[PDB]
Amino acid sequence: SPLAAYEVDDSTGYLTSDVGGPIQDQTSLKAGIRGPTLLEDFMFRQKIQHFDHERVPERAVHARGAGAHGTFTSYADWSNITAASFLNATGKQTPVFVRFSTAAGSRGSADTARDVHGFATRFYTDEGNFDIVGNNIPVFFIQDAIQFPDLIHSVKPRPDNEIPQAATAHDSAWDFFSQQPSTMHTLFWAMSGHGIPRSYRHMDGFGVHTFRFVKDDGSSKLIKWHFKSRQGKASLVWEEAQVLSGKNADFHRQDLWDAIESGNGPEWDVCVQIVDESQAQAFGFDLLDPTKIIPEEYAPLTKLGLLKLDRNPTNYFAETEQVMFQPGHIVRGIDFTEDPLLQGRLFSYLDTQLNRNGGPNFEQLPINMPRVPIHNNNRDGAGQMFIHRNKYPYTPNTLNSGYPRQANQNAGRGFFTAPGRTASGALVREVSPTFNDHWSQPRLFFNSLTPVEQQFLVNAMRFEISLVKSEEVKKNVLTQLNRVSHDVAVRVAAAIGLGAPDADDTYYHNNKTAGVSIVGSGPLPTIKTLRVGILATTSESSALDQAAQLRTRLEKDGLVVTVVAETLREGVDQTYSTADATGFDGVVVVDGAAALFSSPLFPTGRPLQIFVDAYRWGKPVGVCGGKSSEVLDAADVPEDGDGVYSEESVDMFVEEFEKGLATFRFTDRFALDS
Amino acid sequence: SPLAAYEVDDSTGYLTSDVGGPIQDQTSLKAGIRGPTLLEDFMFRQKIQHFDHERVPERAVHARGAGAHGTFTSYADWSNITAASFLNATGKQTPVFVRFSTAAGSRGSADTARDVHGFATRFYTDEGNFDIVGNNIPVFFIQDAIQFPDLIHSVKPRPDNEIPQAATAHDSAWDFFSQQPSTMHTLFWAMSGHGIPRSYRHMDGFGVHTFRFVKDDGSSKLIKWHFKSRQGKASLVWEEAQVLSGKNADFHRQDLWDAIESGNGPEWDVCVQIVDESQAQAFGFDLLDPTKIIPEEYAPLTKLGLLKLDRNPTNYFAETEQVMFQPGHIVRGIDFTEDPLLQGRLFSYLDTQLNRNGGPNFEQLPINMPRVPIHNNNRDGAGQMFIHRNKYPYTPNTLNSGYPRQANQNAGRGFFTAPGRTASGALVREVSPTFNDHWSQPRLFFNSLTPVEQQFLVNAMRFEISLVKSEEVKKNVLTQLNRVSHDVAVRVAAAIGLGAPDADDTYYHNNKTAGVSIVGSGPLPTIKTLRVGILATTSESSALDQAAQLRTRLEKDGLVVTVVAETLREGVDQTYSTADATGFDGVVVVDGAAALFASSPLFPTGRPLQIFVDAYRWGKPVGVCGSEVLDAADVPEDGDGVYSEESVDMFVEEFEKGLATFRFTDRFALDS
Amino acid sequence: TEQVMFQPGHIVRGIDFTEDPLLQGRLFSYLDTQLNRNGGPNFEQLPINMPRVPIHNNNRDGAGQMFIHRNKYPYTPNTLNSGYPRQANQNAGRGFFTAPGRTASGALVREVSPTFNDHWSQPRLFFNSLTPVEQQFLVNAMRFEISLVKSEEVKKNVLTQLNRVSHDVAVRVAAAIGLGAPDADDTYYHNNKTAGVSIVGSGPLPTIKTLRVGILATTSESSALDQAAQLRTRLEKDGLVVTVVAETLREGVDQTYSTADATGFDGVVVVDGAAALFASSPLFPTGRPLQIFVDAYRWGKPVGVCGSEVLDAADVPEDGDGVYSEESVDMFVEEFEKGLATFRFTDRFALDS
Ligand code: HDD
Ligand code: HDD
Ligand SMILES: [Ca+2]
Ligand SMILES: [Ca+2]
Repeated sequence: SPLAAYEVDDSTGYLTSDVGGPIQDQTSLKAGIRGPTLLEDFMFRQKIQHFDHERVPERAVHARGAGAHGTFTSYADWSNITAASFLNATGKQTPVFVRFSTAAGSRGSADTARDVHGFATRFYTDEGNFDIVGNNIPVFFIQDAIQFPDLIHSVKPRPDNEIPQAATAHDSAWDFFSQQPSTMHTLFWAMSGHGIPRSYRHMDGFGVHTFRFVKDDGSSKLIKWHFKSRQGKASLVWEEAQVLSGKNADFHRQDLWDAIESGNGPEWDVCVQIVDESQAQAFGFDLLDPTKIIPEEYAPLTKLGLLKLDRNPTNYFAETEQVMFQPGHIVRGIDFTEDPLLQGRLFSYLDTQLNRNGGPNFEQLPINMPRVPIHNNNRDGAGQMFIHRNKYPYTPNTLNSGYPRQANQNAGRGFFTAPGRTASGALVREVSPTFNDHWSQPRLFFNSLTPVEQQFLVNAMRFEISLVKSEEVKKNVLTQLNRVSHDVAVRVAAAIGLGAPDADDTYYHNNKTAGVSIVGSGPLPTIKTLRVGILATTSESSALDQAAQLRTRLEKDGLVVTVVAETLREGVDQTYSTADATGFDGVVVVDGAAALFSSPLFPTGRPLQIFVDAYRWGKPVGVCGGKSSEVLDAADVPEDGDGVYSEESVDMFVEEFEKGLATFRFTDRFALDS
Repeated sequence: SPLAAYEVDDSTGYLTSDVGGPIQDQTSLKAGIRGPTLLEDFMFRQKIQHFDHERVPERAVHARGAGAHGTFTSYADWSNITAASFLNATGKQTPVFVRFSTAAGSRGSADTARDVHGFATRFYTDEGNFDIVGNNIPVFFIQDAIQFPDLIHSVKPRPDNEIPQAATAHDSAWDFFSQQPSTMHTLFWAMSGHGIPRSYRHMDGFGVHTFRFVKDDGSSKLIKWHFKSRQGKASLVWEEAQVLSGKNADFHRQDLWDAIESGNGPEWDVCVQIVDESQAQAFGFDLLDPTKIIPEEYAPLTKLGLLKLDRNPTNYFAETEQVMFQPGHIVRGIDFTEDPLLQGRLFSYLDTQLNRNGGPNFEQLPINMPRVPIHNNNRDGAGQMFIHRNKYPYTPNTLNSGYPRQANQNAGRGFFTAPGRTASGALVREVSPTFNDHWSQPRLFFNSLTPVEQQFLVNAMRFEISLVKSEEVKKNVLTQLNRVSHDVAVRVAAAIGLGAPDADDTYYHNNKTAGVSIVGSGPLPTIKTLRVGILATTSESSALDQAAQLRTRLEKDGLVVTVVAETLREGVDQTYSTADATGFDGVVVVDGAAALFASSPLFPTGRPLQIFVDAYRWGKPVGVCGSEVLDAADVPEDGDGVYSEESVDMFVEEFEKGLATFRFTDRFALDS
Repeated sequence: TEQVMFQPGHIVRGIDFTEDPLLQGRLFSYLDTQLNRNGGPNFEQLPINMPRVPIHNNNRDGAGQMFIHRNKYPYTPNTLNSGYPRQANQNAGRGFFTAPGRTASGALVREVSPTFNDHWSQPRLFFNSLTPVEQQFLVNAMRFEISLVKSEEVKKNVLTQLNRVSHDVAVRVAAAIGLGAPDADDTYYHNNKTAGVSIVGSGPLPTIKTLRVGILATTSESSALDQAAQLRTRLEKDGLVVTVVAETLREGVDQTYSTADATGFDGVVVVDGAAALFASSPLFPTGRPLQIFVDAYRWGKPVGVCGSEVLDAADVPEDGDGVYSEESVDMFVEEFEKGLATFRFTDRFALDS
């Protein structure tokens, strides 16, 4: 355990104050048995003061989130492309901590809000902490860090009433999007299934920005980070995400926790696209522009190593809440580029920790500490935990023999700015005209989605735009969408009873790019951890027998089985009253239970509703035992439908059903615009 | 008042720094058009620093909530029972600010979580700010403030993984409840419809503690505060609340904002039960015990005045997020009691504002300022907004001519402790044996609910307890429930696959008390603000006509009407895609839309029918204006709260009565 | 040093508070004020504030949380962590307990006990217990401070109070500020004394180790530096801190006249080979060597010459108590060391009539 040294055990012993005096904490000291409480009660005041000051400010963005520890392992010695120590040998291992998050919502908002998602990774390297502060979407809304508060104010709740929570579905957000067309690319990503991932484990991570890899000889190359999930890509459908938000606000954090606890820690290949400095404007856009991806067709991925998360935190506040990432945590071998979005982030993440931590010594929190010695002349500040021996903390000095020594390209493995970097020209507050095409790449993205995937996106837009009250804003939205795709503008316009403006083909094209579609990404490469709900009954001892046999067979392949019945007993995990289709990736009814499909024990129609919801949301569904038509007919589920199963044999049922879990969603169950 | 002076108007003008220098804020200053950002870009740094520091710590409890401004009006000169100046004349008006809230969830959690709810009121009186920091439930979980962090740690999410959000449905909470039986009374309230109110306007407010009214002659009486809703009592059903938590986390704050904007600001009668000091132990329990109510049968309510909320905040953060209530905000004519829960609160609320505000001058925030001058020798501290002219801020002084003067019972209308209060005995960390009955009052409360209401409470317990992993915790919970009621313990245990322990009759009894039932409180006294969803279609011009006709008729009665159809157009407010039954108090299908109730790319499969079916299942009044539909929905034509007409005027008379009835509880199954 | 955060609330079993209303309120203040200094609630985790025994409690979170707590059920009463941490009290776990004999009774009052009302008799007790020159120093401190008070009204109010302690004090202080003392008011006068409160009457110092001796010398005489060095050897062996002062630094010289002052020494010795300096240089301000000797004398310190027209130049009587003049190194050291123990020669200070 990485932070063992800082752990506090309270599995034995007597209660003490923070200064080690044994005390009690259950009754206040009073003047008489029915008397007033005394000011001299220090036991009361120390305990309540602590409680009164437990909270710290939530993160200004990405407030809602969850973390875990793991390991990164290098696949090679990468000295040919970078000086980075953590990448300098085959099999070299570095501890990591990753936090995943939504972006807009406060603490306590729902995991399954439609949003961009954070994917922030710390590498505790032998040459310092290196953070990659990424998202699950490869492009960002805006092209200059200075616009960040405008973006965030617009998508956060309206500031008179603080409504709506964790949602872009309101006037101000769509007003900003329509007035600031740079937003289109990330908007199209967020309106796709990427806005509602099935789990943190089923999404990728992106650094977003172009960075540099820098070799010990000072030469550099431009890179993009892509963490490719070994679990596959998967999304919720919108209606499902909505119900989930209410039934289980903690869905993603629970999923991550459970996967780690079961020995199924999630994995990513940590990859880069690498290109030459000379290619900054070779691909049809500017590599300094964070609203653009490099299509995989122009630059393939190099797999650098393996990321695995395999240990849950011990105390969430101490580790997950207090972790303070910074793109300023950089190491020798890596450098920045002149992406004006990146440039401004460097400032913000150092400054914002003062707010969260309330003092300048936030790097001393166990979770933020490096795993190597610290030698500098930083001193004092509130919460100072070190006792510095060096009483001459200035450079240059002779009284401490010139120590600490300066580190740079030539001595002490110092960080150094890529020495080939230059600047030229007037000092300006001007936008590069190379940043000006806001629409071709959103269109490239939309073109790369399958037909049913494009429908889902259009439906997300119809959902949100329909909730915009201002007809002017709605009209301005259609103006921007129409620049990406006339068809999209027409189909969205239809839901809101406006007309799309006439086609404007300046940025239309039919090009496609690999690796961005969820629905087209193939069956999941593993079904371990997926959830199967077996709907059963206590009326029939045969229903519970089938359920037990099924459980045994599914659990063997690492599926997480929940048997549902009217009441709990041995072998039944959940009651119908607490069960919901959003709790499962697949739903099986045992034919012993056919009769269920009114009780004081659950709402009217609940068992059927679970099956029907599962079907409507595209999940694999079936009946096990041999008698199926009663259940399937009651549900209106066709017996020959794709992803609908019926077998007497447990072994045979499970083999078919398991293919359906891998396929994950049966998209033919969703209507398309004609 | 101190608020208008601090309002900032940005509807015209050029962008400036915080020091008034005109600037831009859209592009960073760079060394060349594709170059690095410059450190000398002060426009960038001031803007991003402000953004970086926007957040403040959320409240330690009641982090999720919403506020409004209003007025309190006194009904009489109450000098006969209290010296309090805000109650000293018929018609005397005092501005107020109220914040409502849940209790356990963090600031972005759903309004409709099952919880105790806060109801905190500030009266900006002419003798200082007076706060009554209350809840929608009259009793609290614990009997000593020192246990507050134990309660809160147990109910809040498990601290290794921070799961679950805004919910008592987990092991630790039920472990605490079953180990600390004082919790039983508040537990039964929170497991009732009181844990899931229909709105902030449809719940009452309670001070919880016994306080004193003190007269200018020094005599005192014991009081309980009860804010009685003029809107009536109403709850959601649990399944509804769960769906609402996902479809509209902002449901209660939205409901409050909308009511105020439409000129339907909610009202309460501010009442007290008043009893003599001699009655502290006269009613069969201790009035110092915050887990106990005084039954209305023993002490009727006196109406003191009218509380109305009628103006929304201008900036949520500055007013609602920053309001810092304290029970230590007391005025002459009120005093504390030796309730060990109240006692410790007085410490906590002063201290915790240091955490939220980051400095000691939090009473200077406009929302926290009083409406009368301030004279004291408090000085300096971070964020000091005053420039004090008195250069001799110590007492006693001659250099400032002995000012400010000390105020007390005799001089300057000072606050004074009720002079009859005494203390006697050993200095002890002991619980009074008078506090020891943890079970009789929860039973009193349970007995006072209707059968269906009792069933909802059993079902809420079945739901939560079935989620507790630990078999030993579940057994311990049954032990405690059994001491309140054997029948509750039997019926709860049936769902969780355990046997209830044998009846222990020590605290059983069959007494009832008035005014605690929601289902029993009769029809709503008003239907203004209630929501009607009219389900229509763009496919038939008739359907849209019917909807428009119903709309004009319902709207005249102060009902909020939403016409729902496949796509938006003139006449249509919402699409089926965004519509849910949780958005309505009543649902009407116009028969021209019959066809929708048997696929489209414009909405999920079965959505129109599901809205009607959910609405019915949740006990709402439902109707068809103009057989196909009710049959599709499995809704019996003869059922109460089911309306079938052709005549719009008649439909309206009948449906409006159903909205007052509010819920049709006969649609919910009972235990055998 | 800067971060240590003391509290009278840091108490242990076997000690308890009393109902002293000054102590009572301090208990509140020291806990609260650490929030201001530390900027967060985890100030007891600063290394200087940490205890030297394990900590077991349910305090959690807060800005600057440096622990990682393993108990995931931090509430009492619990079964999920087996009831740990356990309550400590008089009969379990060596808990702190309030003295069980303590009681309270009566009205809840904002009243001062009448037993507190005598504000003047103990001030008089203290004053009575000081030696005559000690009483003079105190009168002179008050003369100094009160003479700086602008308000005539405050000065008169001050004399009123001083007079309730001692009419003589009020008379002598009044003399310096040009007002008349009010008439004697003997309510609280008495002649009683108490042991252990006087500094001057507390006897010679029990040790002279650490005390500072300034040896004023010259670079112009090799004899002067020789004498200095010889004294140094002797004095240093007795634990005294010796500083040889001359016009410029060099081997054996610690401090120039320019940076030297009498406040830097408990005793001052002139090596007679340096008599010339005591009679202008760009190396120190005019008359510096003499001024040091003169200040040391006027402030009551043991002063000496080792090798006596210096004493004339300094107007110091050869026969005065705590004035030394010997050519014998050993004899001088011996006598001068007795002077350092005596510490101050109080006969050098003028007294009121
Ligand atoms: C100049 C302001 C600014 C800009 C332009 C961005 N961010 Fe940021 N980000 C912040 C300012 C910020 C912040 C206010 O500084 C936060 C809040 C808490 C923190 O540590 O930094 C933050 C938090 C934060 C987190 C949560 C980290 C955690 O889990 O603790 C993630 C994943 C990101 N951001 C990712 C991004 C990505 C992928 C961006 C576009 C490429 C981006 N941010 C642009
Ligand atoms: C000793 C600790 C303690 C105890 C025993 C209680 N509370 Fe409390 N309460 C707090 C400590 C606290 C607090 C930590 O001090 C809060 C958090 C933010 C604040 O201003 O005070 C608070 C917040 C708070 C709020 C939110 C006020 C707002 O909207 O800003 C309400 C309505 C209540 N409480 C009501 C109660 C009631 C009805 C209680 C039982 C009779 C109660 N509290 C017991
Ligand atoms: Ca808005
Ligand atoms: Ca738990």
